[PDB]
Amino acid sequence: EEVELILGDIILSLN
Amino acid sequence: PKTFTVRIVTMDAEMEFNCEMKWKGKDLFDLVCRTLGLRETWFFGLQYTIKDTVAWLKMDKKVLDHDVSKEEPVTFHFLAKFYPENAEEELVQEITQHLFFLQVKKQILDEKVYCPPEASVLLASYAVQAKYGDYDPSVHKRGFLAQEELLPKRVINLYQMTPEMWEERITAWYAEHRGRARDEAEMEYLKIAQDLEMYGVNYFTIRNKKGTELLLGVDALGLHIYDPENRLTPKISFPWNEIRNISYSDKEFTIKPLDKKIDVFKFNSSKLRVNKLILQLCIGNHDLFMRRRK
Repeated sequence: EEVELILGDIILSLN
Repeated sequence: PKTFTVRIVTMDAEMEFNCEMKWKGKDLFDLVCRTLGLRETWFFGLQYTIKDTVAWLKMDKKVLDHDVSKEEPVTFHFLAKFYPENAEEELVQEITQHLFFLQVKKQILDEKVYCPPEASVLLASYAVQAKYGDYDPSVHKRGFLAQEELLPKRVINLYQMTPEMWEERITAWYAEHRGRARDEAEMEYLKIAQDLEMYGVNYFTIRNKKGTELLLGVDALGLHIYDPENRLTPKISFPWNEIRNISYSDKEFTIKPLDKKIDVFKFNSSKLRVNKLILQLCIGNHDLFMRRRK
């Protein structure tokens, strides 16, 4: 039910 | 002066607070929500417009660090930033339903959300039922809705009728709503409105890698690609549970589907202020999406 925003320029990992 | 005055505008009313000089977004927001009796806070945000692009108060940044017009009083609008997939099940509190009702009604009246003529009349009737209580020909005589903003200009102009021809239509439906309280009438409005095609959709002008101008649609269900001339039906959809990731760099977005055989979709968006709003909306709608199903 969660997300993780990350620099490299950003990547949005969706689960 | 240990505080500055903040003016909060809801669809219902305006009120004022003393914001501490070093209060962050969450501080002001939590105060506005307690005051309203609103516990379903995930739907809402505090909004202000600068250079015609909408911005939302970031929870963990100081209110005065935001580039909001600081001409007293500092003003924000309390508005739904997210919409539920089903209003009748997710909007528990009456205050939540009522705020949603007013924001959506405004959208339909200002023609930001398309509405067909017959549903527009039915929508108006529940709004009338919500405002006046039960119909009473003694109290509500012919012309009692003459000064009321009930229908979108489009529907009015579509088939030229006098206000008293529209009053008859809205009144006829109105009479059959007898027995429905405000909260009931307002939820019936939402149940119709939420099945409208443009409901809950955030639109943004984009371009594909070939330079074709397009509309990015962000809503409770996922990401969507529209033709600029057709906001009703998206040509491509990416449901939230079918996206592996969303990447961003130098005004280029890259949507990576979960299906490893589906090619990525790239697009361009020129404004940095809009790109972070898009990313925000993505994170939020995805979170609410996955929670309804956890």
